Amino acid sequence: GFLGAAGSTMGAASMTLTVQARNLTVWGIKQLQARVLAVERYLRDQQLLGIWGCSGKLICCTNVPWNSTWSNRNLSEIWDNMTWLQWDKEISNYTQIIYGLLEESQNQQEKNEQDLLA
Amino acid sequence: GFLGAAGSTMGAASMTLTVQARNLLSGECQQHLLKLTVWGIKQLQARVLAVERYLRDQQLLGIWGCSGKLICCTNVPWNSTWSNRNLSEIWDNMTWLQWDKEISNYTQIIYGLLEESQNQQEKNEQDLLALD
Amino acid sequence: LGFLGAAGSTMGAASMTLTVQARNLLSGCQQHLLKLTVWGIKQLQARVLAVERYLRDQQLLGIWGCSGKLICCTNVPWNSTWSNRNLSEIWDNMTWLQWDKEISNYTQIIYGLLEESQNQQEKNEQ
Amino acid sequence: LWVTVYYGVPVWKDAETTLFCASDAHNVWATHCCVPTDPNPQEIHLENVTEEFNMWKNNMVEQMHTDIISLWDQSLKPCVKLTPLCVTLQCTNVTNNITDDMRGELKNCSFNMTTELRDKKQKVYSLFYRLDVVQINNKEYRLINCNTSAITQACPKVSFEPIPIHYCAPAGFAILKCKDKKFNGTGPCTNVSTVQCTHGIKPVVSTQLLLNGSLAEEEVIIRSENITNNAKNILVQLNESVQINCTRPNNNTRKSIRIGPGQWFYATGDIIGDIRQAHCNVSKATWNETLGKVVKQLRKHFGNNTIIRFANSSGGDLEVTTHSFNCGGEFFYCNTSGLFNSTWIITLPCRIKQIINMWQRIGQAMYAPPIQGVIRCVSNITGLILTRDNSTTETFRPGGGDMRDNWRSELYKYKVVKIEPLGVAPTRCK
Amino acid sequence: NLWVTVYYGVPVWKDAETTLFCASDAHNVWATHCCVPTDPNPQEIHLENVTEEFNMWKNNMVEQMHTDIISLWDQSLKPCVKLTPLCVTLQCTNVTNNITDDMRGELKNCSFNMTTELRDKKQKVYSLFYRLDVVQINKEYRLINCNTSAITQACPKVSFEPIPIHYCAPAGFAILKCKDKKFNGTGPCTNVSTVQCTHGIKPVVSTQLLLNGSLAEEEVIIRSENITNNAKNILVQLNESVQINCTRPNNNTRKSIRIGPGQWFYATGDIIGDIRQAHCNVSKATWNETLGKVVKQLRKHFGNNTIIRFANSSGGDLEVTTHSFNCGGEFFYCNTSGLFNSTWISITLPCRIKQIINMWQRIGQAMYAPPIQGVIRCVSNITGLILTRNSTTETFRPGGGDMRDNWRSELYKYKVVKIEPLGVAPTRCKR
Amino acid sequence: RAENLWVTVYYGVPVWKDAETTLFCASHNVWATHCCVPTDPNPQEIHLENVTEEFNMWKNNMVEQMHTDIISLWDQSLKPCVKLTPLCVTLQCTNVTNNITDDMRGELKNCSFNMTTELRDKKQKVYSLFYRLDVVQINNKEYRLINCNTSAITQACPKVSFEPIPIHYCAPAGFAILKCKDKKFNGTGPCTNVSTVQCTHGIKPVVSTQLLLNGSLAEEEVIIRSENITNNAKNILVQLNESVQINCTRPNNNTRKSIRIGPGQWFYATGDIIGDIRQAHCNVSKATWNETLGKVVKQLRKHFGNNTIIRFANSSGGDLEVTTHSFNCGGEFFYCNTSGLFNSTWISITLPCRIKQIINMWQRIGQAMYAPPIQGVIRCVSNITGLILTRDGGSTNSTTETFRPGGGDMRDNWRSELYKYKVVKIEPLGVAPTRCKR
Ligand SMILES: *[C@@H]1O[C@H](CO)[C@@H](O[C@@H]2O[C@H](CO)[C@@H](O[C@@H]3O[C@H](CO)[C@@H](O)[C@H](O[C@H]4O[C@H](CO)[C@@H](O)[C@H](O)[C@@H]4O[C@H]4O[C@H](CO)[C@@H](O)[C@H](O)[C@@H]4O)[C@@H]3O)[C@H](O)[C@H]2NC(C)=O)[C@H](O)[C@H]1NC(C)=O
Ligand SMILES: *[C@@H]1O[C@H](CO)[C@@H](O[C@@H]2O[C@H](CO)[C@@H](O[C@@H]3O[C@H](CO[C@H]4O[C@H](CO)[C@@H](O)[C@H](O)[C@@H]4O)[C@@H](O)[C@H](O[C@H]4O[C@H](CO)[C@@H](O)[C@H](O)[C@@H]4O)[C@@H]3O)[C@H](O)[C@H]2NC(C)=O)[C@H](O)[C@H]1NC(C)=O
Ligand SMILES: *[C@@H]1O[C@H](CO)[C@@H](O[C@@H]2O[C@H](CO)[C@@H](O)[C@H](O)[C@H]2NC(C)=O)[C@H](O)[C@H]1NC(C)=O
Ligand SMILES: *[C@@H]1O[C@H](CO)[C@@H](O[C@@H]2O[C@H](CO)[C@@H](O)[C@H](O)[C@H]2NC(C)=O)[C@H](O)[C@H]1NC(C)=O
Ligand SMILES: *[C@@H]1O[C@H](CO)[C@@H](O)[C@H](O)[C@H]1NC(C)=O
Ligand SMILES: *[C@@H]1O[C@H](CO)[C@@H](O)[C@H](O)[C@H]1NC(C)=O
Ligand SMILES: *[C@@H]1O[C@H](CO)[C@@H](O)[C@H](O)[C@H]1NC(C)=O
Ligand SMILES: *[C@@H]1O[C@H](CO)[C@@H](O)[C@H](O)[C@H]1NC(C)=O
Ligand SMILES: *[C@@H]1O[C@H](CO)[C@@H](O)[C@H](O)[C@H]1NC(C)=O
Ligand SMILES: *[C@@H]1O[C@H](CO)[C@@H](O)[C@H](O)[C@H]1NC(C)=O
Ligand SMILES: *[C@@H]1O[C@H](CO)[C@@H](O)[C@H](O)[C@H]1NC(C)=O
Ligand SMILES: *[C@@H]1O[C@H](CO)[C@@H](O)[C@H](O)[C@H]1NC(C)=O
Ligand SMILES: *[C@@H]1O[C@H](CO)[C@@H](O)[C@H](O)[C@H]1NC(C)=O
Ligand SMILES: *[C@@H]1O[C@H](CO)[C@@H](O)[C@H](O)[C@H]1NC(C)=O
Ligand SMILES: *[C@@H]1O[C@H](CO)[C@@H](O)[C@H](O)[C@H]1NC(C)=O
Ligand SMILES: *[C@@H]1O[C@H](CO)[C@@H](O)[C@H](O)[C@H]1NC(C)=O
Ligand SMILES: *[C@@H]1O[C@H](CO)[C@@H](O)[C@H](O)[C@H]1NC(C)=O
Repeated sequence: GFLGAAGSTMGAASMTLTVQARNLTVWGIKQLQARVLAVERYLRDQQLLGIWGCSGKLICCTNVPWNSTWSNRNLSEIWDNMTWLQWDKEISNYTQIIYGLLEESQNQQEKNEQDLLA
Repeated sequence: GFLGAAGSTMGAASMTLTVQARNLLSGECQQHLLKLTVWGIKQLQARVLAVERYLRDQQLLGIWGCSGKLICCTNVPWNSTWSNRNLSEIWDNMTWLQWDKEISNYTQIIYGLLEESQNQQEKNEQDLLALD
Repeated sequence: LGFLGAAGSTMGAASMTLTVQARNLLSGCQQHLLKLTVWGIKQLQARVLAVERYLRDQQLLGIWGCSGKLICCTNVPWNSTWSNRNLSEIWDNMTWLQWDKEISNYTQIIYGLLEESQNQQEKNEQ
Repeated sequence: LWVTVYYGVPVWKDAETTLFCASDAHNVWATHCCVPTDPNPQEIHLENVTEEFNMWKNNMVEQMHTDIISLWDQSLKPCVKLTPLCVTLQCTNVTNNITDDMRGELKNCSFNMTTELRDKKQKVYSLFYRLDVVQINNKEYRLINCNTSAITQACPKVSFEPIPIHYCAPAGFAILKCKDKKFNGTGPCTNVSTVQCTHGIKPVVSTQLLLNGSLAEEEVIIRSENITNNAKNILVQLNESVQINCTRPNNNTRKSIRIGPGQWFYATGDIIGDIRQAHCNVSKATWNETLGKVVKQLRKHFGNNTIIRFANSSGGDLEVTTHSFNCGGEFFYCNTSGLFNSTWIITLPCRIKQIINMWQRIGQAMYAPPIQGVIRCVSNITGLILTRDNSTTETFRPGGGDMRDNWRSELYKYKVVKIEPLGVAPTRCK
Repeated sequence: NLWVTVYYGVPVWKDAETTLFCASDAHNVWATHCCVPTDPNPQEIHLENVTEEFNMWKNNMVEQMHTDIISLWDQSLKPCVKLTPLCVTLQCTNVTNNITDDMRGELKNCSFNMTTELRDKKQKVYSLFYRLDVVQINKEYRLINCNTSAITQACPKVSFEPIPIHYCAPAGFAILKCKDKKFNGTGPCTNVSTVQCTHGIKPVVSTQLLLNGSLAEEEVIIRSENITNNAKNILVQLNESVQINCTRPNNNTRKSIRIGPGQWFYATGDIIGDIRQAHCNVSKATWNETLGKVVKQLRKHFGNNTIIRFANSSGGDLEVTTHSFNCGGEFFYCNTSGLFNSTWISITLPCRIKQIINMWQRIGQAMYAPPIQGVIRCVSNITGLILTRNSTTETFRPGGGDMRDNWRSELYKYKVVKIEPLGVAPTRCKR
Repeated sequence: RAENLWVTVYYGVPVWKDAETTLFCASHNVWATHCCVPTDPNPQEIHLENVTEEFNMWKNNMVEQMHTDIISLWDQSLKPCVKLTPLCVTLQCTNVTNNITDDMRGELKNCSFNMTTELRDKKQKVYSLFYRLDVVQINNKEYRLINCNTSAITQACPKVSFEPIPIHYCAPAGFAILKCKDKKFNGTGPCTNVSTVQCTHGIKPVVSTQLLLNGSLAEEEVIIRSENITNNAKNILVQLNESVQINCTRPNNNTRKSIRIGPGQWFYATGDIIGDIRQAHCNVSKATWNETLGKVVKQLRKHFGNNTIIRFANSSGGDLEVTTHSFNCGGEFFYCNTSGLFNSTWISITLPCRIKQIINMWQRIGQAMYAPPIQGVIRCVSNITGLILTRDGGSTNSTTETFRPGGGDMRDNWRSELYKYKVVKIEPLGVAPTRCKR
């Protein structure tokens, strides 16, 4: 219902992204501060998608390949017989590099857009 | 023409959109107001709420695949349980307020259907890319 | 290759790296300061203001049809009154800082043109 | 056939939000906000609608009330308190060149007040008005509010003259307005338009009489929530104003008295010249002419054949039974009985009081320090408030008092809604 | 030959700390505090195949509840009357009229010179005090807190009944709960769900005996941070409720003394009828059996054949040696030593009444409780115990004082995490 | 009909403009508990290759930010402390006459008074010692405190120190802090060695007058700066390239007594001094001083010519807080006589110091703060890093000119520390001419 697929396989969870995607006295200042933070967290994730050319997509396909050093696994090892919580922990080492790679793939295409239209 | 609408025909709602959607983020001596902690906090939180409302619409249009559109088509059929009007009067001759009025009772379900339509479309796109 | 250390590069070269700068606006005990009922609000205001500015710029790109891209293209020709230089003269032998001050009075006018051009483009598509 | 999403629709709903304070740029209302008014306010003629308005349910009135109190409190909150003066007083009568009509109103009181040192006293005396002093048990007197509340001093460096303030909507909101002239107050008017900014309203605090407000354009307008229920008040907006001239009688001075380590009290000092009674002058004809118009507008609701009488008010608190008027922070309490003594088909004596309570929040009193010399107070009567006291006769008497009536009266034609730009309809497109 | 795809809305999370919203059922201090209604029918979603590690001893929301309950209490008192002018030399006597023998000297009838609404006038008044709050100098007495700090008066209209409050997560966060029976306080639980908010928890403050909280459901459950060590407390939930009936039987009146320019002091008035000691009744028929159950569970940790003794408290102040109980605004200090006398292998607890009361043992601010007129009878449930600690025998004694454990004892089954919707995964697609 | 140039637009442009914003502080005492944000443990600096930028220390808002925050902390920390209102009573004072050096005669007054106890109906007769600077004569044994006819006074809390712990200021996202790395920066103009940082280095919030203590030292030569050098009415800020050590002491062995003046309100009264009575003073190497100044004149001559003789003069006018060197160490407040420090011209110096306990901060008239007594004796060693001077000229005499010690406006102290810094905001969007047409 909220995290209904949390214990499931990547395959099973593939159609549930919309489920998570949408869930966003002086004393009361604390609640305001929390609201402000939630907005800020939201926006940084949205920017990252935009700069990767993933604006508007839940499942964005890019031009960056997978390395065997990030994941030494195949289809029945990654999607099946696996769950997102564990898997994400398993590859946490490469989060930063992938993001840098995604930015570069986008930059390389945009330059070819202004020119190639010409 | 900030709200130069009122309603006549829906064709008129197209031309007013840029302004209506822009008005949301309109974008000095306020130093002495910082100390007014009650007066000032109300004004501040109000700004925050305005931001939330803006984002709520953008996010919803985004999930529906309507971002960047003024008019958004999708493969979700209209139901006789929602309305029974022809397609002539309801644009060309009917104003908008009645449209807000009768359709007000049922809406959520529509939003869920719009989301599902996109959910299915994107998975199909991924397969089309994987295949031929 | 650094953060604002492109400022001295020609505009063309500087433009090769935009993401670094693009993300700079969206980032960011710790209890003692909660008693500062005036100071703490100022800090809250500061971050709220930063958010509004970020969003304002994004909305403009939306209006102009340039959203979702760091770099976009439009249908508005250049007006020699804003500046009168050739292409090489601008992309090379030029810092963005200089460029910006040279055309600092021709900004809002372009924005108006961009908005109407995009409005007409939508009218043409409908 | 198909569901399509639309945006930019002319749709709105009732809402409660926070409005901005805008002004024209050293006063309660001068250093209280920074937003400039719109130098050229625009109006959107949001016509071809019959928008339902109310005024008895107006969210704007409630925030005006809340915020004016807050502003008032912010002004007084940091100012010196008068606790050291809540002592037994030794008083006698001021009979020096006294008009008999004012006899007994001004008192000469002395007391033992501390000095800047914790171990020393000073003998101090000042003058008081009778309305602020109570006899203990003929020499011993008390400040009237020592048994009820703390009293603070309004700071003499703060002006209290009202300024028109414009309210402005936040983005995503709009204020709907009637351009009608004969609007009931709760009707579905046809003259509908919308604004981001209201007409500025100068806050006015007064009782039994609406001063410095707007006038009706076509006729005298009578409004109430329920005319039938005597519990509701009656408010009248005149289409012509009436001039009223109120003045001080006496060229008074004041004394700056050291009361503590950085604290000062500003006492009423003696009077230059002879003692005279405070009063207000209104044209007798104008008042009679104005009433005639008002009555003709009552008959249309109460019957052409009934007898209409105006009468002296009920008993009650000073702020209820007399006309309470703020002139530069000084308060006049004018006897209006002479204005309501007629049935058909001018000098008002005024009392002066310095220990005053605003908006009936019993508990927080304030002392109004004196203004030097004689001043003139001149204002525009734009309306008033009455109550309803067989079928033979109908009698009306002065009402109001509750400040929400002054604000509501001025905010006659405005409503607040929120904008809802998204919607969904059937069409032909897949 | 797999390529990168970015997935948004992935159902994963990590440990986190944030601000929670308070909510209620819609002049009680917590009624005016929470202006948010709860979900009329709160949601809970079972998470199939999710194992999650919880740790009640490191549960950060506990710190938040403790901090906020303090903030609110204190805020409640901030705008109330200060009693500084009443810190005077007192003239007191032995009012022992119509009393039982154990009350001989419990009350002091004191009189003094104090202010009136005018600075230059004085009045003589008198009132009754409990000896716990009055100290003899070398007839001459002083209030007990005159040599420590300021004393203020609670506002008489404000009540403190512990109306249950629910805590709800902000967007981007989620509350995880263990529905796993016999949850051990720490470690992975394998029966979990995600919830919008916690259930309502009553902000009951006590020492030694935990009142009106959650039950253990299946058996008595003993939890501690470290079982081996004796430097840690032990928190025990009972599955059965134990009923306790408390009273202060004397019919008291109140008087209102004008003390100054615009305010009042609420003084102890007179007493109607005989004076008897305050006390609490625990049925022996339940308590005996209750400890036997506790011991049976202790045998799972300490040999299986040891002799377990219950005993009185260690030395300490009133707050920890007696049971601290509040009802109706009055503070009872009940002698529980006879509640912990037996060794394993009706009960009347006399109670003292204190009026000038430190709260949460944080030194600086003394609050004066106005008297409650009439008599009082309170009935409540003991739902748990706070206990502290040779190859053949061990002894247990009552504990308390650190209120964070009371909060901890209800919140032991909850965890807060943040949602991290962006994931990256391979696919047979390139573009 | 045209060459067909087309407007284009893009985001991520390295352009900034001057902006005024609020920077935040990063780092038991007043500064530590209010600067909870840690500094970046690994600070960065990015040189802006081939970039020139203009800085102006005289129009710097970072200075104003320091001023406001330094005031705010003083008020925030004194606000909750014991008020000393009840001490404004008639005092009966005599001279302390026991083992007093001649120079200290009349400096210490032994005053007795009737004070409030913890109970409303009880009084106590107490006494303590005061410095004469805090007490005034009534009409001859009858005295009162100097603040009785002006304002309330608050006792500083004994547990809150005001040690000048260095703090850093750091930009919020969207802003950048720029600095000059260049040399001989005039305080104004287009320095070329420019870089930006996330956060500045730490700056010690040292408060002083006349002599600027514990600041940065110049790289190689004395630098003289003024908003207007040729305006004799303006302050001249001089940064030295060699520090001068100064050794200060308060030799009297003090004690304290603590008296209840209410329910939990402890007044810290001066305890008797045990031992002989001596003057507080500072020791400056005589040679170092009559070495270090030679280069000051040499550099003054860069603006005034080296055919003029420059004199350093004493007895600059103003109040105690202006004419003496305002020094605060250990929480003790010293008023050091520097007249012999500025009595020389050309082609170990002991400076006596007075002590005052009733003190005012940043010339905020009508509010005061009592400096509690300190146990024992003190010793402080500090670095003289710069001077605040004014010209005594304007006369028709170019042959000789005199300068005198100046200052008192604390913003100039911070201005010197903030000399090299500026703040701008980032504006990532821009427009330029492009071949592509949508
Ligand atoms: C220029 O820089 C120099 C160098 O930093 C500055 O001079 C230094 O100033 C500090 C503070 O005055 C001084 O530090 C004290 O040295 C004493 C040596 O005997 C220590 O005994 C003393 O310790 C106390 O304070 C500590 C605070 O951290 C406590 O942790 C410690 O337990 C002590 O606390 C007792 O005493 C205090 C009162 O002093 C009392 O409140 C407590 O309750 C408790 O009883 C400090 O460590 C340095 O020694 C000085 N160094 C030099 C060379 O002089 C100089 O001031 C700067 N110049 C300017 C203008 O700012
Ligand atoms: C564990 O949980 C139990 C169950 O809730 C708690 O027991 C309650 O304790 C409160 C606090 O003492 C009781 O509240 C009081 O009840 C009085 C009796 O009410 C009846 O009789 C009067 C007679 O005049 C009728 O008017 C009324 O309708 C009822 O029939 C009330 O008189 C009290 O109100 C007065 O005092 C308060 C003081 O603050 C004032 O504010 C009020 O205005 C008024 O003057 C009050 O409501 C409650 O009745 C008990 N419930 C039950 C079922 O017994 C335990 O206290 C709790 N344990 C712990 C440790 O928290
Ligand atoms: C939790 O684990 C169980 C057990 O593996 C899952 O049950 C399977 O559900 C699918 C539904 O299409 C059936 O085809 C399988 O035969 C079931 N497995 C077994 C052993 O019977 C359950 O779906 C999992 N839940 C989540 C959220 O992942
Ligand atoms: C109504 O408005 C008039 C005009 O502003 C007020 O009378 C003036 O008040 C100002 C306030 O500074 C004085 O400077 C003028 O001299 C006054 N004009 C006169 C006395 O002729 C009047 O007080 C307002 N009335 C009310 C009830 O607020
Ligand atoms: C600075 O200019 C030189 C040429 O003088 C050039 O070689 C160098 O790359 C430039 N540096 C930058 C800003 O890239
Ligand atoms: C001041 O006090 C004295 C002594 O009680 C009394 O005689 C005198 O009348 C008082 N003076 C005033 C002005 O109240
Ligand atoms: C007009 O206002 C009066 C005043 O109470 C009310 O009685 C009457 O019903 C209103 N009429 C309508 C429907 O506008
Ligand atoms: C008020 O005073 C003016 C003169 O300033 C006079 O002309 C006018 O008639 C007076 N009005 C009334 C009602 O007294
Ligand atoms: C005064 O009232 C009487 C009685 O109604 C009327 O006849 C007369 O004309 C009125 N005078 C004025 C000036 O209106
Ligand atoms: C009343 O309003 C009119 C404008 O309609 C103005 O000319 C006149 O001066 C005002 N009179 C008073 C006393 O404010
Ligand atoms: C009040 O003060 C007088 C002073 O003479 C003393 O005799 C009396 O006993 C005091 N009364 C009380 C109740 O303390
Ligand atoms: C269960 O609780 C005991 C303490 O009673 C502790 O030592 C043990 O590690 C806990 N088990 C787990 C899985 O955390
Ligand atoms: C006490 O326990 C009984 C039985 O479990 C339950 O019905 C009752 O509601 C409980 N009362 C309180 C205050 O917890
Ligand atoms: C424990 O039990 C013994 C035997 O009945 C009794 O004498 C003693 O007083 C009891 N102690 C307590 C604290 O109840
Ligand atoms: C106290 O010392 C001063 C010098 O500061 C002296 O003038 C005065 O006469 C002395 N007092 C007495 C009583 O001798
Ligand atoms: C340095 O500042 C002074 C201020 O009086 C100015 O006259 C001089 O021209 C400046 N020098 C440079 C190199 O900018
Ligand atoms: C100051 O200079 C004068 C000469 O004008 C000299 O007599 C005196 O001793 C000098 N004093 C100091 C402290 O240097």
